[PDB]
Amino acid sequence: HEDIVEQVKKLFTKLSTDPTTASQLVAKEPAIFTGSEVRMLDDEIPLAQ
Amino acid sequence: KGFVPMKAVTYGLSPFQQKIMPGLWKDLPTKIHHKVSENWISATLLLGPLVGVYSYVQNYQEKEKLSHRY
Repeated sequence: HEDIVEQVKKLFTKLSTDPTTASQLVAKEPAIFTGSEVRMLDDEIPLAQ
Repeated sequence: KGFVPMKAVTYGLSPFQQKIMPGLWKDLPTKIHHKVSENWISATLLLGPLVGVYSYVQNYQEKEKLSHRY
């Protein structure tokens, strides 16, 4: 662990420091379940799925 | 009595996600105007002979009755 952490601390720089997490980007635009159907009828296929 | 191969695609929505009643009374006057303008000839042809025959019989009967008097 120590070797990896020191190499990482030495190497990972120049990263953008944007103070944005996933919590804000998911808090707006939530996921709502609607309930519907889509039926694709072909009839030249041997199997239905 | 059989079926045919079709190849179509359809989308649907659940019953409990859409307003039901407001569709009846939405735009009544244009529907009424369309129905009248489309079926005026059928209404005319249905109701013509009845009116003509009724008027003719009434006229004949009143003329005869008033001519039988003293």
